[PDB]
Amino acid sequence: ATLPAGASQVPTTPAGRPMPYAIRPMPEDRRFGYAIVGLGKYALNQILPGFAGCQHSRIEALVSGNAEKAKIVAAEYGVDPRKIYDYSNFDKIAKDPKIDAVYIILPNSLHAEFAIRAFKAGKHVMCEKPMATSVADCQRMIDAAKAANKKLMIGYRCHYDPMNRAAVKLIRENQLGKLGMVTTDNSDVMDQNDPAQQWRLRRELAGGGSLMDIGIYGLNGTRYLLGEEPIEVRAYTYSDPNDERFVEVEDRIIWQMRFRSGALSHGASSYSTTTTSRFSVQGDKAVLLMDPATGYYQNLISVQTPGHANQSMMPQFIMPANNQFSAQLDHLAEAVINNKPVRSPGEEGMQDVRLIQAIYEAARTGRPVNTDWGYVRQGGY
Amino acid sequence: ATLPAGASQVPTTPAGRPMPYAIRPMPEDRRFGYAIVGLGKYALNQILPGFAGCQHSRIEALVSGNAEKAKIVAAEYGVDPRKIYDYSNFDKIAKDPKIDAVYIILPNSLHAEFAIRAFKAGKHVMCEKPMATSVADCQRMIDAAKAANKKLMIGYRCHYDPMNRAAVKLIRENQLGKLGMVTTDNSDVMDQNDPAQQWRLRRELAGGGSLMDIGIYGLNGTRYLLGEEPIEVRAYTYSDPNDERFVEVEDRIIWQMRFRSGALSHGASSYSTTTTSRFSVQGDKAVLLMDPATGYYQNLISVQTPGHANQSMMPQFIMPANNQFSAQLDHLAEAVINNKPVRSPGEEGMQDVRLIQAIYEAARTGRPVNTDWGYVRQGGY
Amino acid sequence: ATLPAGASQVPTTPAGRPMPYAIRPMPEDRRFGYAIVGLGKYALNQILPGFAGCQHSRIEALVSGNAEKAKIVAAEYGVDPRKIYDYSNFDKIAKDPKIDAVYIILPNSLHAEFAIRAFKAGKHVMCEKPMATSVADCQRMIDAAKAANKKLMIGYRCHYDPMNRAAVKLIRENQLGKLGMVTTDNSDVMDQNDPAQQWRLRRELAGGGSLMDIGIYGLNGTRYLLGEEPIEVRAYTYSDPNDERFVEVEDRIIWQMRFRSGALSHGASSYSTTTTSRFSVQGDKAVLLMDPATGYYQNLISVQTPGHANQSMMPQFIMPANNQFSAQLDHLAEAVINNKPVRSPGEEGMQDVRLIQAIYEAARTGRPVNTDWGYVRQGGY
Amino acid sequence: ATLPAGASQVPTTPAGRPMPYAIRPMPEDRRFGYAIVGLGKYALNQILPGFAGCQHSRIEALVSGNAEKAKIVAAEYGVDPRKIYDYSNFDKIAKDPKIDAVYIILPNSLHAEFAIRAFKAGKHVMCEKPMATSVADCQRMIDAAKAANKKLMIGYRCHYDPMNRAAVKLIRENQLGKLGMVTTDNSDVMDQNDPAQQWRLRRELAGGGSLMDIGIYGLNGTRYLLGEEPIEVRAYTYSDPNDERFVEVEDRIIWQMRFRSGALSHGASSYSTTTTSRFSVQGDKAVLLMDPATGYYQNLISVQTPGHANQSMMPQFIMPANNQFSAQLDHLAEAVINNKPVRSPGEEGMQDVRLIQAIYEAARTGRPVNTDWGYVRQGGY
Ligand SMILES: NC(=O)C1=CN([C@@H]2O[C@H](COP(=O)(O)OP(=O)(O)OC[C@H]3O[C@@H](n4cnc5c(N)ncnc54)[C@H](OP(=O)(O)O)[C@@H]3O)[C@@H](O)[C@H]2O)C=CC1
Ligand SMILES: NC(=O)C1=CN([C@@H]2O[C@H](COP(=O)(O)OP(=O)(O)OC[C@H]3O[C@@H](n4cnc5c(N)ncnc54)[C@H](OP(=O)(O)O)[C@@H]3O)[C@@H](O)[C@H]2O)C=CC1
Ligand SMILES: NC(=O)C1=CN([C@@H]2O[C@H](COP(=O)(O)OP(=O)(O)OC[C@H]3O[C@@H](n4cnc5c(N)ncnc54)[C@H](OP(=O)(O)O)[C@@H]3O)[C@@H](O)[C@H]2O)C=CC1
Ligand SMILES: NC(=O)C1=CN([C@@H]2O[C@H](COP(=O)(O)OP(=O)(O)OC[C@H]3O[C@@H](n4cnc5c(N)ncnc54)[C@H](OP(=O)(O)O)[C@@H]3O)[C@@H](O)[C@H]2O)C=CC1
Repeated sequence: ATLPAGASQVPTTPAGRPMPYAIRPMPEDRRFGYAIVGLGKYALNQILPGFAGCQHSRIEALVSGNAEKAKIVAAEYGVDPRKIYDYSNFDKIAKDPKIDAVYIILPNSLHAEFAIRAFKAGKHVMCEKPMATSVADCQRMIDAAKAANKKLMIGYRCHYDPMNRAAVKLIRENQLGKLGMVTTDNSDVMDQNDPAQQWRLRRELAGGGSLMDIGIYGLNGTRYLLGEEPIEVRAYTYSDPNDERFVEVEDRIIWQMRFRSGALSHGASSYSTTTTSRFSVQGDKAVLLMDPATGYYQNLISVQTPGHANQSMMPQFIMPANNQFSAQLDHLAEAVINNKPVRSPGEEGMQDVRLIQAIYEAARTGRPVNTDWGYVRQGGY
Repeated sequence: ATLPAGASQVPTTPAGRPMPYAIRPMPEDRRFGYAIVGLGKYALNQILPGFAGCQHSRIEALVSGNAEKAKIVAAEYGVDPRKIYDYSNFDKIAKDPKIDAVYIILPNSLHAEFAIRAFKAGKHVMCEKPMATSVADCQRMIDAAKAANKKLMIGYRCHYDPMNRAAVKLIRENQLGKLGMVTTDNSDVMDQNDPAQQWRLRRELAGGGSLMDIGIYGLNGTRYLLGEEPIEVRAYTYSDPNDERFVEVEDRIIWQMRFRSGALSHGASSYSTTTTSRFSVQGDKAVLLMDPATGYYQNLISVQTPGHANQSMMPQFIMPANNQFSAQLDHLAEAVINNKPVRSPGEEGMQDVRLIQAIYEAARTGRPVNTDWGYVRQGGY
Repeated sequence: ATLPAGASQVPTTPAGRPMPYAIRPMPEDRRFGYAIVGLGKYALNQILPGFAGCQHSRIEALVSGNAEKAKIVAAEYGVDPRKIYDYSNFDKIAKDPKIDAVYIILPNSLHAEFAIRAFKAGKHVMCEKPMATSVADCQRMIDAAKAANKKLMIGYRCHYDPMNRAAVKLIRENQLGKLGMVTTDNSDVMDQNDPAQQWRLRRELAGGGSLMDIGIYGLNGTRYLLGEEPIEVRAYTYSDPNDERFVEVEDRIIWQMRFRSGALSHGASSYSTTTTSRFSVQGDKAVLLMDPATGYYQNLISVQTPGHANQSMMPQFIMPANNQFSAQLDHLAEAVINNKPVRSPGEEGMQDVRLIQAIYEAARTGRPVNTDWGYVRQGGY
Repeated sequence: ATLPAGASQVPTTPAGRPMPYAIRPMPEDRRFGYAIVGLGKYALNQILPGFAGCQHSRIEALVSGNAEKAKIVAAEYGVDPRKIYDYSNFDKIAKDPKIDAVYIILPNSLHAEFAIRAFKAGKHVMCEKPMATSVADCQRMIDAAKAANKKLMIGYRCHYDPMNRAAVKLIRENQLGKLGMVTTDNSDVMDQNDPAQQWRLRRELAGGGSLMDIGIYGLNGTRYLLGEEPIEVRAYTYSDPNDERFVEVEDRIIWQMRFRSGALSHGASSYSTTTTSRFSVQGDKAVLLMDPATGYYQNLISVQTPGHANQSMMPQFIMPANNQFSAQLDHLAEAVINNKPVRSPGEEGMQDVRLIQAIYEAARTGRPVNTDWGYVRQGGY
């Protein structure tokens, strides 16, 4: 009959109106300052552009071994040129109190050194996966963090991704029933002309082939989806001997794991076949399919039963949670500010590395390897 | 047999490496400065966060009627507090030479005044859809732009969206065959408690109901998908008389159009039913389905023939084109810098408004309205 | 620990075992005998092969005007050659008591005559859609059925299709909320070289173009999905004047309807664009998409809300309901045997024909046509 | 302008018309007579109803150990009661010349005996998967067939399924590129109250657990998709020791295979988790997903690349190929009549059984088993 009060009270003249409804995550502050270490592929395509969507984090400094590249990137991102560092003068960030944390986006073998160096500079450390190339180095990093009284977070972006968290939630709410089979597959074609992949062919830098680089998503994913750790592992690997890419590292590897609950998993990683990021969890009541499972964008999950497929993915007009990149960045910031623990700490990063080494041993010996070593996931999956 | 040269030449020591491969759009500059006018729902959720992904644009100033809100937003976005303006002091932006363009994100009826005022201040104008609430006002805005020797762009985000451009491309490449039927549906539930919707219930501010607000996507979309203009239009509208939201404006309206080619279209808009953004184009060789068609995120297109459904949407790891928000922003910047014309100019915005008025007349009279007035789309669809 | 009793009691020697679990509809009898009238496209591809899946029906006789064709078909289907009739000797089926019903699969204009003739022969009549080409003929058929004390069923296969019934169920269970918008589209390319389509180009035989043939699915579907009848109708039609197929009948037609509940619908039919069978129902809580909506096989339904798409279609190993063809056939049989009414009676067939005529009038005059004539759907939708 | 000749020549009077266009497979004859052996779950739900869609086959006789059940089924299917046999009088089918072949749908361990007995009765044999429970028995069956000069076909329904054949075709046309990874998963929850599953828990009757029953789809499928045989196999199995269903047979088993081409595969079968029939083939150009892969109905295939998913499944109005059941039945008939070889012969059935035994050995020993024994697939995959 008549218009509502709020509609009728709007002026036809230019006037100030209130704060609008948020249908997306809005910015708060830029109180946490980061120093980005290693201006490569992941850093420039994903990390550096992910800072804009953060609610509490900011890019404070850059550490790079390419001066011209660093000067360009600093200009692109509004960083002070006086805040550009190199690998030799790296330790001088300890004098800057505006740098709260350090994000190491270097190649695998150089992770430990710079983490440790950052801990000695009194900084918090966000380190990329995989943690280190050895179990001892993972331990060294943890010890150094403890000694410095700083936080160590591993860059497991899937622990902050909405679709992956949705999947975990429904599994935890018993929608699939009793879990018995998990299947993962993660692959992408290795290109040696790409500079980011050049160190990945080198065993001394990478620390392993496809399992270390992308098989780890299927490995870490299996653990968080099941909410448990494997007690036994078995594996096989093969790479074509005439392929020049696989001289030092593995192309394809298949691993099987047994969990205390009775659950089994079979997974694989590949450097020679196209884009695959597919996870499947089988329960007695339903089956969950994640394809794409661990993408940067467009992840989709589906719960299937006979005659039904219930799918979820991000909405078309709203953004109910923030993206995995911005959320990961803000997570360390929030844990530091609020004095809470980190969801992806160094012990979690150490566990994957230890399991990878066990998988590599099982593939090498051809025997099963016991991995029942009592790792307990702090704060849940 | 042996490793490739580039893999073997990588040092095991920390070293500078080259510029990495881009798999996403990287920043270039921030050479084009914008003044954002109207700090509301669209501005705060979509526009302001879309600036980060631009390659040439930057937020230079803010114009708002809410000072406290403006001070908060400026702080969030790094804007100088000295660059915050209000509606009375709006014309003083002419003194600032760092402000290149003005983006008007005000309610429909206030679009013309501020556009004209910005043209008198020597600025380029990006104006939101729908252009104005009258055809004469659209004309006034165009005249003012011409007189100022400035560019006028209407905020049709779908003209810069990758999935929508993909759809146009395949239609143009004859994948559906000879086109004969188009079906569009755009709807969302109108909430009067939301402040952004309060002016939308008012005829004096909005200039029409659902067709003006969301039916325009289906209308503009039909034209770009077909690549032609309608010569005849017919319509019907209904709103429940006891619903307090539809006292001044229309809830539901259905319109049918005829094109010179022989093609027909049937479409509708609704303020009382949930999220629908679905377009369908029927040809004699294939049928194209766009659902979601005009979302902010997650658009998906599908080409169907018997036994087949070929789908496209954005990739999971790469971002081959930029998003619709950032691209729209950068478009005006690029046209100004490179001296090229704008893809969504004022004449295009004027055409939709003229067609909407014709549709409203046809619904009011119950007779068909001839719309064969010789509009030619400059630069294509 | 030990095996269960039933597993342990199975002999290792060849032995008779029980009746197995049905995961599909099993045969019961062949107690209802049908005479198939008109050995054409629908009859030979869909109807005649659909008898095998019936639980109570059988093909008893064939009536055809092509003797050679009839002799071949009878041999294919195991029908007695003595039970083959022609159009002149049609009435002699009254002497056969093994023929319970007659299924008329003739062209539209010949429906009434043969229905009436079958009623005079004391048979039940299953007649194909559309019922007749006139409202009076529909009435004549109904009167004749009443007088004979026989059942009249119209061949609306979608009233016996599992996916279509599933859709109705969820709408009725309030899963979409309050309904406001329905969109239907039914099309297929008309080929004049096909003999089944040759009578469809003739107005005297077909009784109308695309609306009569395939637009009726969208019309009947709208009514059953909404669970109500339209009180007002509006329409437009166009066919290209140089196209030789559309000299007597319509190619494309778009119709809009208003329901007493407030709901609106917009739909269309086409003879010149490819395979489209798409229905969409918009509510305030959710949106239902049926694509394919009225196929012979592979129908799929989807309930969408932001971030979700819940789909249903037939299961991969089980068949919980019978197919639409067999179920339709068995329906008339079951109503006769159990003395219950038919779900798709002649009054329902008469209603569609009356609405089609109203739609044709509205398209011809260009004015809205009131269709509030008090039709009540007996036994529900 | 004017109507076409064929449309204009149609009479308005009842007249005979030609043979219509087939959009589905029509019947030809019933020249091949089958004797169905074992009236159980598969026979009654899939096989017996699949005869109706055959173009050359017919059910001639029934062999069963349950007389009451056999009498009911014969009546349902129109079989002469004089043609009902039991296991003792089985050999008396040699006197009937109307019985051309025998279809053995008995439990696994009883397959060889009845096949051999049918070969001595001068009949062709269609035998169900898995061929036998031993390699020697498979060999005995082959020898017996050779000696009788009769054909032996194994019931691999997926070799006659349209979606599975479509998948093979595109792989063969190089749409995925160079193949490197195959992943299969086949599972369904084992119910001991179902009589069909009671012999499946018994090792003496079944010959193995899940791999023998459903893992074989993933095993046979991998071979036909790759178009090659494995030279090496590795496996692991686990069943919960307190579960009463898995006392004699395996619940879950995971197997990995290596092919001469370099390709790898990882697959699994399960008796304790719900309906899964998912195959994935990874190439360097694209990835193929089959889900459902080996269903009775509704199989769907999808070719994925970044930003694209091209799907295929059966059409909504046409049926371009016959179903897997009817086609399998007609295949043996056609090979006999036309003197061509069978696509799924005994050597193919023997190969799967030999590979299964090798997989069981590898799981038992925990060592890899060489399977490079020179099997050549006759007539292709
Ligand atoms: N979480 C995830 O999703 C992803 C994680 N990553 C992880 O991030 C890390 C970096 O990967 P990515 O971005 O592909 O690598 P890039 O090779 O593209 O970048 C590594 C950068 O580290 C620096 N660098 C320093 N010393 C060396 C050296 N000896 N050899 C090579 N580079 C050196 C260089 O920076 P500069 O030239 O500026 O000195 C180089 O650009 C890895 O640990 C990887 O596993 C990668 C992709 C995704
Ligand atoms: N292209 C697209 O996808 C979309 C376009 N839009 C278009 O953007 C425009 C703004 O929409 P939306 O963001 O929802 O509107 P909001 O109502 O949320 O924002 C409008 C803003 O304009 C200012 N305003 C000035 N005078 C008035 C007045 N008299 N009444 C109301 N507001 C006033 C206020 O800014 P302040 O308080 O700072 O002074 C207010 O916040 C519309 O033209 C709309 O059609 C909207 C959504 C999407
Ligand atoms: N419910 C549904 O899904 C469908 C329903 N139909 C309905 O079924 C009916 C038949 O359609 P369809 O199978 O395509 O038609 P066809 O033209 O293929 O078959 C009609 C048959 O009717 C007989 N016939 C008798 N007199 C005439 C005449 N003067 N002109 C033409 N045919 C004549 C012929 O049989 P004979 O040669 O043996 O004498 C002819 O084969 C129509 O009412 C149609 O609307 C059609 C398709 C689907
Ligand atoms: N290709 C495929 O898709 C499928 C193949 N199968 C294969 O078909 C076969 C039968 O499976 P299924 O239909 O589930 O089995 P069922 O147990 O349902 O049927 C087996 C039948 O064999 C006869 N039988 C004779 N002796 C015995 C005995 N000692 N124990 C049990 N049954 C006996 C019985 O017939 P009666 O009572 O009449 O004497 C019984 O009904 C198996 O080889 C299976 O692997 C099964 C499903 C699918």
